[PDB]
Amino acid sequence: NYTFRCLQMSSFANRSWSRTDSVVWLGDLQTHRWSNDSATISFTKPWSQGKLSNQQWEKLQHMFQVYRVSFTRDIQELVKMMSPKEDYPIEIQLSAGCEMYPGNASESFLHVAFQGKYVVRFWGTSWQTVPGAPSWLDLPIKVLNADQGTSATVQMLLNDTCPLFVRGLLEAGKSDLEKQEKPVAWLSSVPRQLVCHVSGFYPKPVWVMWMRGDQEQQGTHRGDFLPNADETWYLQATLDVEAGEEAGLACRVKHSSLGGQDIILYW
Amino acid sequence: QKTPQIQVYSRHPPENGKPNILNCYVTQFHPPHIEIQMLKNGKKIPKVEMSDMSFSKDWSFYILAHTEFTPTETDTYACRVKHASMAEPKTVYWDR
Amino acid sequence: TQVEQSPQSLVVRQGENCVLQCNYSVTPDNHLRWFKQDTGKGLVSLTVLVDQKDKTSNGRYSATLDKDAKHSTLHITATLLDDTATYICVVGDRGSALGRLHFGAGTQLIVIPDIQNPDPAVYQLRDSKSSDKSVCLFTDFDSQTNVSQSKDSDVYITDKCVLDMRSMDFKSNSAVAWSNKDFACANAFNNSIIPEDTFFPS
Amino acid sequence: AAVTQSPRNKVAVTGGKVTLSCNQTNNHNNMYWYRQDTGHGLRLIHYSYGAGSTEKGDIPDGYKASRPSQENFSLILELATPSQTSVYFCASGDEGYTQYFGPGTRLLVLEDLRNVTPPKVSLFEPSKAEISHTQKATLVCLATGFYPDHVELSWWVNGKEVHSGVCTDPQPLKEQPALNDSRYSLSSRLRVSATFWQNPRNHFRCQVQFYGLSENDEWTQDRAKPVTQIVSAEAWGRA
Ligand SMILES: CCCCCCCCCCCCCCCCCCCCCCCCCC(=O)N[C@@H](CO[C@H]1O[C@H](COC(=O)Nc2ccc(Cl)cc2)[C@H](O)[C@H](O)[C@H]1O)[C@H](O)[C@H](O)CCCCCCCCCCCCCC
Ligand SMILES: *[C@@H]1O[C@H](CO[C@@H]2O[C@@H](C)[C@@H](O)[C@@H](O)[C@@H]2O)[C@@H](O[C@@H]2O[C@H](CO)[C@@H](O)[C@H](O)[C@H]2NC(C)=O)[C@H](O)[C@H]1NC(C)=O
Ligand SMILES: *[C@@H]1O[C@H](CO)[C@@H](O)[C@H](O)[C@H]1NC(C)=O
Ligand SMILES: *[C@@H]1O[C@H](CO)[C@@H](O)[C@H](O)[C@H]1NC(C)=O
Repeated sequence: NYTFRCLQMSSFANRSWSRTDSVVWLGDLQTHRWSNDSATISFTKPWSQGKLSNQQWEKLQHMFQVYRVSFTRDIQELVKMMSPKEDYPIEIQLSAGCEMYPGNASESFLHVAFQGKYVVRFWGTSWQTVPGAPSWLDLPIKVLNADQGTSATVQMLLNDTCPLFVRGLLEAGKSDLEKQEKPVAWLSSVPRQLVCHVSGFYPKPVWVMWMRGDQEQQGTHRGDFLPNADETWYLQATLDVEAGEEAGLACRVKHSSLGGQDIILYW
Repeated sequence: QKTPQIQVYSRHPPENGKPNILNCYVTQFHPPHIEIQMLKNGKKIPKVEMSDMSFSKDWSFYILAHTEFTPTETDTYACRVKHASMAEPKTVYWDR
Repeated sequence: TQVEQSPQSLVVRQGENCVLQCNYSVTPDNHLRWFKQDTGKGLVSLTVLVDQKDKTSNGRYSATLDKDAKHSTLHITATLLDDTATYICVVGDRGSALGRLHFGAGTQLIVIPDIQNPDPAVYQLRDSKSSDKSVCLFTDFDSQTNVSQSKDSDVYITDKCVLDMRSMDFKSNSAVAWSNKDFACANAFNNSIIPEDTFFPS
Repeated sequence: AAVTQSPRNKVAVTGGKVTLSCNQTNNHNNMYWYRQDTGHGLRLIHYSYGAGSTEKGDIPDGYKASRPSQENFSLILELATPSQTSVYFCASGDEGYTQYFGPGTRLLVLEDLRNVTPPKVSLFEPSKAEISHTQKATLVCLATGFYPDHVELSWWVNGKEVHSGVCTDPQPLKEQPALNDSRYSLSSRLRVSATFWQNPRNHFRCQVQFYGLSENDEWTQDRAKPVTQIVSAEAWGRA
């Protein structure tokens, strides 16, 4: 069940200076990078272009190049319209893409956040605010909905291009998405808290438990998943024990890559 | 405004004299403008690589810094972060 | 300078057709609009082309737009005298009030009137209040005839001008001569090559 | 959806303050001021998104906008300059793209008003010779001796303006082309059916609206203060 995400972040410091950067994720793997500095979208994977011809890609990027410039001016001209109600710094974030399903089914989203709160979305054929949004957004929404040219484009982007493009992506990138990478684990302790360190595994699903023989220690706390640079994960479980109980404790690690060879690590 | 969470951990298991990679994971902050230094014995480290910024479903920003390092019994490694949310720059130290 | 028009100016005879070009580099190019502007007047909109490849018409005016070529033409069919004006090209970079318009400098069209039945004469006209001061009127000549400004600097001749008695469908050329101070009508236009059969009455 | 401008035509002196105003009745958030100079397209000076807001256009220097209300957008020249001579267009729109343009305003900025002069207006009656030869009657209006060239000649028949069978010179001609700050002349014609001229109950009037000084410009000279005024000339039909 893969989720394709085009994340855009834009900052407007004052009336003049502004910048826009973007990344693109398929599941948890970055496929693209678009720095404000660059005039072109970067592939961060040999199969980033999915299954579009050279001519389809170049046309796609040209649409984006134009959008990025237009988005900048348009925001700046919305501040002008809304003022003195709203003012710089302004931070806009876009989250757009589609989620792919069994068979040939999908769902597309285009979500906008302003100063960190989700406020606007494309839905159906128009822009609309969401529950919780300030009422003043109604004018920007009305101005944006006046532009039929953008509406139909965006409808085409979400309805057809995303699902189509991404399908191409999952074909071309099967060996990376289906990569298996074994974890590695090491024990350690702190004033007493014992720590099982699991690092280098892919994909993300993983099972880690502290155990006295067979009894799974109910006090195990899993930490968050932290990323490594090389597109693998890192996680740790802590068990709180009273000093002198460390004898005969073990860490058991399960992960698809190990192929039923659970990692066993005794204290 | 939101205040950033810093997490320092190493790629491979820490072992003295053995070259490794140190990670600094900075998360859950807004606005996205931010200054991150990795520090050996108080001093800034030269070749320090950064991932592109991104943000989670909850809209808050995250970024990953990393660098080569050889852990020794002697040296201390740290990640210092400056952000508008904080008056004083926050330093989280490495612990094996 | 992102909107360029061609030709800069053109002279055509009444009834003939003509084509005006507009080439641009505006980005993006939501729509293109053609204006007509009479001398003195302001801007009357003729058509607005919106599609990637678009075609429009409005009376004798028709217009194409090729967005890929970033190029547009305005065709006038069977030009009339009222077509004499400046034709302005305007590109709009958004489909909403968030856009800016980008105006070309224009193309000047002049249309030469079709006088069917020339009847060149030079009459004298009297002042309504003071019957001793007067003017000389050269009228009903065709457009092949051109008027020339005076020899004497104390004599004046206006350039030719065409008028339309619309209710009669009748057009006539006319120019006016006069002097404040021994100056007469038959001597007024020696300075111009006037038809050899011009009517000098009285 | 209509939009008006006032004044339509203005003569002004270097240093003076001039205000151009735009009234718009269509309830439009957005208004715009442009200037048209021969050899360039229209250029944006200032714009406005709503009562209270004004915004810099492409060429804002020398100009100050004012949007007191939803209905009015004014362009203020705090210190008029020869270079601010132009035709000025105003426009409005809603959130859609179309802008609705005003009829325009000719501004002239002179360095010095010493030469402003209203014209003499004579009307010249149809030739008996013409009438009998063509079955048509040409009236001639002649406006002369005026400066600057900001005059609008118009023809009236029985208190109503007529456009048919009219032609006015497109350019005023100089009376002393050599000398500088020369006064101008201008002529115009009205052709009618002879029976229409021969009708005693028809009142003919040639009218020149001359654009000069305002009743607020200081005037040092001895001659009457060459104010914006209407000078005309007149005659009845006759058999
Ligand atoms: C959606 C992703 C699925 C695609 C998968 C491919 C992935 C490729 C990887 C690269 C991705 C990295 C970029 C990440 C960016 C995040 C992606 C989301 C952006 C989607 C929206 C694209 C809009 C395209 C239309 C456009 O260019 N419009 C502009 C340009 O508009 C003009 O040109 C347009 C473009 O002309 C075209 O020809 N378009 C076109 C192009 C191709 C085709 Cl086939 C058809 C039409 C049209 O003519 C319009 O009518 C005209 O108005 C116009 O200025 C818009 O107003 C721009 C703003 C739109 C966003 C609004 C967000 C709301 C924020 C809330 C405001 C808060 C207020 C604060 C005060
Ligand atoms: C594109 O699809 C929409 C509806 O699809 C949803 O909205 C998309 C923007 C995206 O979020 C998808 O994943 C969703 O499935 C169509 O909108 C409908 O249009 C009709 C009239 O045309 C309208 O009456 C319905 O209410 C709309 N549906 C909704 C849910 O609002 C739209 O027509 C499609 N357009 C194209 C060009 O394919
Ligand atoms: C805008 O902000 C940037 C960065 O904060 C600053 O360097 C620049 O001077 C500012 N520009 C203006 C016009 O205020
Ligand atoms: C980002 O790129 C745009 C477009 O090239 C540029 O004008 C702008 O200055 C850039 N911003 C920064 C902060 O570099």
